[PDB]
Amino acid sequence: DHVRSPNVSFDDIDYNNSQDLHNAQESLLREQWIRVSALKVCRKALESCYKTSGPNHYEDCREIAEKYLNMLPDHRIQGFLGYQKNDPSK
Amino acid sequence: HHIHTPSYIKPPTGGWNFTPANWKQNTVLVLVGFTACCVGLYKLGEAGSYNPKLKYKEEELSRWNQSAK
Amino acid sequence: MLVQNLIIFNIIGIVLLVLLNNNNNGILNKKSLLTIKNELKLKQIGLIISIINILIIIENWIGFNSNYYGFQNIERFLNIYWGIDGISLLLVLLTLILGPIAILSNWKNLKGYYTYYVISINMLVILMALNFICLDLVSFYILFESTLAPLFLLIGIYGANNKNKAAYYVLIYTLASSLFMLLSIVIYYIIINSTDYIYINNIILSINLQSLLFIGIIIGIAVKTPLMPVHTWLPTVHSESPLGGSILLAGVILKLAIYGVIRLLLPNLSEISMMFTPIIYIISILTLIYSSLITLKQTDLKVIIAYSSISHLAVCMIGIFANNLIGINGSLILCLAHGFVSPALFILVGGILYDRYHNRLINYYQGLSTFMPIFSIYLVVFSFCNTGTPLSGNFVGEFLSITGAVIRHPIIGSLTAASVLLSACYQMKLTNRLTGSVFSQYLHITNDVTNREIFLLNWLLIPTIIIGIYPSFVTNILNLASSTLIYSVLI
Amino acid sequence: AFNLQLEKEIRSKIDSLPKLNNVTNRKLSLTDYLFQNAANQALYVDNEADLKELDENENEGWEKIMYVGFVPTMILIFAIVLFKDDKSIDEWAMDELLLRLKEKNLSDVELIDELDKLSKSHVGKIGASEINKRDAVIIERILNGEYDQLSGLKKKEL
Amino acid sequence: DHHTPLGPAENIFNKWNVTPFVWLFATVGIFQWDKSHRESHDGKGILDFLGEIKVKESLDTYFKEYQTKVA
Amino acid sequence: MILLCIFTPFLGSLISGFFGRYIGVNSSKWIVCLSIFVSVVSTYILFIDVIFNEIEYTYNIMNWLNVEYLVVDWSFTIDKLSVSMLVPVVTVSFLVHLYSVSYMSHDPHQQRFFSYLSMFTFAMIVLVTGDNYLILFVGWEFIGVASYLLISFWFTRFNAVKSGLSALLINRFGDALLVLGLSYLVLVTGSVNYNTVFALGSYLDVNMITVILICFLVASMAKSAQLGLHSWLLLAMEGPTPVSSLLHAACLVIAGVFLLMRSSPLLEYTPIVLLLILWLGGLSTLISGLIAMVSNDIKKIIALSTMSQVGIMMIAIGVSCYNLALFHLICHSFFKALLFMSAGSVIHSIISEYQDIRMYGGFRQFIPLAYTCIFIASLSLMAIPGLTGFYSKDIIIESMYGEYTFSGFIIYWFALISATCTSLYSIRLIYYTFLNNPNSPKYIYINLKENDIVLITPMIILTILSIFGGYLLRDIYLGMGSPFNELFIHPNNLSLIETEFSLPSILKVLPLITGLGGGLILLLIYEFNYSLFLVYNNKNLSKLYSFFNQKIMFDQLLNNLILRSGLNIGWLLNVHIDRGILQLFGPLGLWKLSTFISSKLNKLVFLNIGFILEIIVLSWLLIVFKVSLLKYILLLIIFIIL
Ligand SMILES: CCCCCCCCCCCCCCCCCC(=O)OC[C@H](COP(=O)(O)OCCN)OC(=O)CCCCCCCCCCCCCCCCC
Ligand SMILES: CCCCCCCCCCCC(=O)OC[C@H](COP(=O)(O)OCC[N+](C)(C)C)OC(=O)CCCCCCCCCCC
Ligand SMILES: CCCCCCCCCCCC(=O)OC[C@H](COP(=O)(O)OCC[N+](C)(C)C)OC(=O)CCCCCCCCCCC
Ligand SMILES: CCCCCCCCCCCC(=O)OC[C@H](COP(=O)(O)OCC[N+](C)(C)C)OC(=O)CCCCCCCCCCC
Ligand SMILES: CCCCCCCCCCCC(=O)OC[C@H](COP(=O)(O)OCC[N+](C)(C)C)OC(=O)CCCCCCCCCCC
Repeated sequence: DHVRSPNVSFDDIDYNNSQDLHNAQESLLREQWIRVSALKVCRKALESCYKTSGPNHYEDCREIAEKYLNMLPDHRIQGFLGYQKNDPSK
Repeated sequence: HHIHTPSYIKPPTGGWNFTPANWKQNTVLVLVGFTACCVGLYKLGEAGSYNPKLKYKEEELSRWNQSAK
Repeated sequence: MLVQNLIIFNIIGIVLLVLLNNNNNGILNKKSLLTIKNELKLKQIGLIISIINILIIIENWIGFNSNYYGFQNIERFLNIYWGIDGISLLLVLLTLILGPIAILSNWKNLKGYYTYYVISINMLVILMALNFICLDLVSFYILFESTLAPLFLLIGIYGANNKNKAAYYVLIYTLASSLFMLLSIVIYYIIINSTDYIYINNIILSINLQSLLFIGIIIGIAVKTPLMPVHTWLPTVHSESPLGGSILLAGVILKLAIYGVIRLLLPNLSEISMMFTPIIYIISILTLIYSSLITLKQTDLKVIIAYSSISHLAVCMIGIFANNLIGINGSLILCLAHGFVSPALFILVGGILYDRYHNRLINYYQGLSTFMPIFSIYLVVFSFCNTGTPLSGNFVGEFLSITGAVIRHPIIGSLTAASVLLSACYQMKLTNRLTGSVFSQYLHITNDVTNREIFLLNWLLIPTIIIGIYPSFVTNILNLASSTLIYSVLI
Repeated sequence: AFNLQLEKEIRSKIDSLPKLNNVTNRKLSLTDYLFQNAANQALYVDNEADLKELDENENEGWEKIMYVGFVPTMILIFAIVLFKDDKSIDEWAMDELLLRLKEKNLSDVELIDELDKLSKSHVGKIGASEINKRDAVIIERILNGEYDQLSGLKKKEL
Repeated sequence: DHHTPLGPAENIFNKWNVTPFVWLFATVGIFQWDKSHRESHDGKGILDFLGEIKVKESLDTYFKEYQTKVA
Repeated sequence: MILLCIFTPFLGSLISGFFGRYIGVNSSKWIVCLSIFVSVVSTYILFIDVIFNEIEYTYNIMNWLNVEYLVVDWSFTIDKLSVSMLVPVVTVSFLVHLYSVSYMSHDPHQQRFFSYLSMFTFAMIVLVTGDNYLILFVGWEFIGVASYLLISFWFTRFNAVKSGLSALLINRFGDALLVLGLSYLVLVTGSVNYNTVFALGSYLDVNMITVILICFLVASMAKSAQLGLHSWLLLAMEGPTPVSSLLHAACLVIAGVFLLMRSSPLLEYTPIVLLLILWLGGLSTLISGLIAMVSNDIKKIIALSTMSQVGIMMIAIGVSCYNLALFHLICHSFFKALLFMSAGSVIHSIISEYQDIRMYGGFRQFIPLAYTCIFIASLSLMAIPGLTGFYSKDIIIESMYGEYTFSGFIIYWFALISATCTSLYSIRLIYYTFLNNPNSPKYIYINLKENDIVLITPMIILTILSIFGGYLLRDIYLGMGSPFNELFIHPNNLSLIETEFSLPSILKVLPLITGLGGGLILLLIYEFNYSLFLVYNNKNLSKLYSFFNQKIMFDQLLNNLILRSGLNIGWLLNVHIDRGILQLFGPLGLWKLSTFISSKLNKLVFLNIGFILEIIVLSWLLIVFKVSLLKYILLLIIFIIL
């Protein structure tokens, strides 16, 4: 039916086991589309708030717009090759 | 008047003052079709249209910011 | 069993068309039923087979999952692994559809040897289709150069006056360049001991060895898709090649290079792609600007469209090398959109006008809307589609590619917007001239568009509009697959 | 309908008026194109050719193939894209966010009440659209905080 | 007077005008057929019979079998 | 009632386009007029609900783009600003359609003219009803496609086929920048929806805001025929008069101003763009009013009149008084549409069908109805108090001095010159065609009559709206404190109070005093003292006349120096690159090198024992030499090839 995301961080696996490495790539992707969807819902509130408030949209939608701009830069598909082929700890 | 060779040139619009012999017969045949289409647009239009300022009341929005604050 | 069915069926079909025709050579004069009506009973078999190949992919389409990550329908045939993912599904689907239209385009404008022509078209279509469903660099190369053998002979046998000049150009430009890709494919086979996609996607190479591999592969790509300054072969080939060859060449073959970027560069040379991306933009944007100014000062009818295809293939490369889903998805949609509008233009220019008046000089023709109104209607519509009109599929590809470039590089990527203005100049100047002023005094009044020629245009126009109005038929499939190519670390 | 005796009638008419340029009952079958003897195959060429030599681009042989083979194929492509029960990845994510919202707020009755009223065709349409539905609580919960474990998939910092 | 005569009588329901509407009418009915068929079969569309999307569990086996051979 | 207002013209446009052959000519014109009439009624119903009862409509059809965060839907919202654009467009277009039934009665192609004419109306309706910037772009492009067909309608006329291409290409230059601006909207904000984007105006950086709106401004310059991109405006007269009666009143011309008005939430927080908008208007108003006074064509003068009157809407935007510009846009759609139709009836009435105003004279008694429509329109165009022009045009000029800035003061004189020039060339046009001694052959006058009732009905309807409409609709837009949040005016930019209170009495009458005095002074000189206006005597006055008559030479500078130069760059690439170095470094160059080398080699293959003996002995030197000297032998071996 609705198959879930097999949460597997790259740091737990050895890339030699190809079946595991596939899981860590798929899991990182499926957690990135959820963030984009949560961006759409957040922006779906900003549109409704802006219209209903009218002239008040600078105060009745202040936090919603502020959160949307804060989350915009990093709520987009980034891919797994960025974190698979890099180790941030070094 | 003159000859414009409309014998073989048969565009979708006729061209060079073209009017078919049975133009009255097809005239209502389109009014019947066109009027039905507009009725479809009025039935589709009213069913699906909405007011974007009334879908969400003011109380619901006044709490959304408190969640995202 | 897709590939196993696909190769075996065509191999069976090729033998069937070989047996029926070449049985009557013998010592006897060719009094035969099969060749009656210009080999009508041997053309129809060839047209049926190209339609059937479309039914083979559809059988495997209904099982395709749009949500599972990785290659699907993984099969081992001829000791080669064949797989289909989101990107390979639409390019195979597009390739097979252009099969029947390539055959049907040359249905009654050949002087002879229709059996040879039919088999050559099918072999080009199948080999192109098989090229998107391989799973190693070596097998990618084999189906990337096997097309030269039928393509070199098709142009020479069924060409225009300068076919000798063009037959060399297609054979040598695509071999003296793709060989530089063989070196880079071989280097992978030496240091990794396998060319399989999934095996080499996970291996990082030194900073220098990625550059040496990128150059060797970009050389074989910058030639296959005409990119300045090695673009000087396609306009000659398009002018001389037959209508079936021109449809397949700019419809599928030039899109192999866009797909070649997806398989050979982005995943396994991911770091060096970011280093080369500013270089690609300078090369691509100047290709867009020059190939649209050059088109202004052209004279030949089919050459004019040839340079038009180059500009809309520079937009694809700009979009695909963007490091975001917006650029990558639009680049792929534009390839699909350009897979129908570009073949359609060659039918109007080199398949209807040339097949009646037998000339390709833009000076003769003007005011064709006076006695060829149906030809003008499809001339104007396919002209506005080719320029990036919003209701067409070109716009969706051209908007997302331009927007995708701006996200990657907002400064130089802004120049990608020149495609919006430049594509309007050279294109409408052709459409304005061909449908303007009094009917030309050099052309006698002849038959208007026939049923066969109308059919091709209607079935090359509808997919373009459908993608333009509602591209979610295409975007939804690609969204998972296109998200894998992106390389970025955000902290 | 090969009718060899009728076939010689056509060639006879050619011989009746040998000069040139100064059919309704004609057909064949698939089995005729293969096993007919050279005597018959030789003659049918003559009758067919000089009938043409007497003289608007119709009956070219492609009509019964493209309209029967190719056109239904494109309809099938049209049918598949529109009516395939496939979740796109973005659509799958939209469903998943609600499911992860349902589990993490089992103490929130109003969210659970509204989720059950969100039909299969109302899942990804959360917004001020034509559809008449109550989803204000759903939007509020999503604005409250994140509902993903992405930071749990990256175990290393700078 | 201009005295321009009328042209030949035309059939507005000719072969080239009816077909576009037939494609339009066919799609709407099939769309409405599919709209109902989902509720009466729990969200499964009219193409339920021709096949179904393959599951992830089945496909991962082919990938694992194929990734062992390549290694 | 929303979906009926938008797509009805599209249905009417298609009926004549494809079924037109089967439904004749006369029965095909009235069906197209029928489809527009439905839309006119539906707009007023919406206008009643939207402006007065504050109800908004939105019909979301289906999604269009779903690429990650970027979502764009085929939706069409109808809010207050949208309806205030539907009133000029849909109402005039019906009158243009009603006018065109009897104007184009003699044209052999009538089933095709009304197919594009209504398609134009639908293309504009989509523009002013899209609820995201991309749907606006779908409409924005299709004004050009519809205009390209209509301007080049008579495709057998060379000056008209070329004129369509000029109108299509210059707009694409504007559309090239609009696409770039749309991209920066997706980059900075992530969406192109009006709701999402406008809600962020106060939180986005100025430079990012400036970059987008500069692109919108360049896009608008092409459509509103402002300075630097106004060559296409006058070249568009090659189309039929109804085309000019529709494009230059409530259509393609005005579409630049609407885009800038829609972007008021973004435009406010960038003072630098509002300065550029203000200065384009002042120059375009000043220049057009000067060119119009020495032009000698009835349609060129009116065409130049629109460019001056559109520029007045630009300066009203530059002072953040968006309400004034929108109101003057609605008014101008009626006393400028009426001018074209009446002028299109003067040309039709005369049997020689001249268009030069120097072949007219003494027509007032012969065609008094067409004169009366022009005279009422001309006074309204001159902003005479009491008429629609006064309630809209004067207040914009009032506020040029009402901002009390240096830039505001300079543009005030440019407006004031154009306010007077509007009063000067308007009198010139009427005097040259209605109060002058006859120039045409006497045979024309004994056949110079009026037209039928169908051609007369629209002009009377527009004539009434050119008197009363400005007064009735003033308080909706220009009222004090009227709620019009669809157009954002920042609190620091509300200078409407100072404009209506701090202007001395002299300014409130100055445009009229110079307009009435200047017109009468010119009227006497034209009548009793015409010897002065033969400009061939004073070489300074001959050079001046020949300068503005050629439209500031901008047509000559654009054609001879940019298009001619631009085409030459394409020739240089074709010669020195495409057929040049890339052919020397290609098949032609490599044929020479191969022929050179293969010529040297074929000499070596010749049966000789002594020849093959020396090379065998020569190769023994490879063993002797230290292998550090291989590169030198390689260099020498190449030398011997030569
Ligand atoms: C030139 C030759 C003629 C051939 C080409 C003619 C032009 C093509 C016209 C049709 C274009 C094909 C697109 C129609 C197919 C319907 C697309 C669709 O799937 O709609 C999706 C919509 C929302 O998606 P979802 O919630 O996921 O539900 C679908 C699940 N199966 O689900 C729905 O609710 C269905 C909504 C159907 C809406 C009716 C379709 C309206 C199409 C006309 C308006 C196009 C948009 C407006 C553009 C006009 C110019 C501004
Ligand atoms: C929002 C998007 C809406 C799109 C739908 C618009 C419906 C209108 C279609 C009517 C077609 C028509 O009339 O073309 C057919 C007519 C026929 O000739 P005629 O002019 O009647 O004169 C007839 C006398 N001849 C024979 C001397 C011409 O013209 C032509 O062959 C003129 C050539 C240019 C046609 C350009 C068509 C562009 C279509 C739209 C491109 C996007
Ligand atoms: C997809 C996998 C395909 C694999 C099988 C390929 C079979 C090839 C045909 C063999 C039979 C044959 O040579 O026959 C010749 C056939 C048919 O000639 P015809 O015009 O009917 O002869 C009629 C003669 N009259 C007129 C006198 C009666 O023409 C061909 O040469 C076309 C196909 C091959 C062209 C290019 C070959 C080079 C291939 C290089 C590596 C790909
Ligand atoms: C009342 C409800 C509305 C009525 C209108 C419905 C009309 C349906 C079609 C009937 C007429 C017909 O099929 O014309 C099709 C025409 C005419 O060519 P033909 O048909 O081959 O005839 C000529 C051949 N002859 C001589 C053998 C008879 O082809 C075309 O070039 C169509 C060009 C398409 C232009 C628009 C493209 C879409 C872009 C915009 C997307 C939004
Ligand atoms: C690194 C980037 C790689 C790009 C692709 C390679 C360059 C393109 C060359 C195509 C030439 C062609 O096609 O040869 C065609 C040409 C000439 O043409 P023709 O038919 O005689 O017409 C001309 C007729 N005249 C001259 C009588 C008027 O023949 C030759 O000169 C044959 C020798 C070709 C040498 C190929 C060397 C390749 C080296 C590549 C590595 C640097």
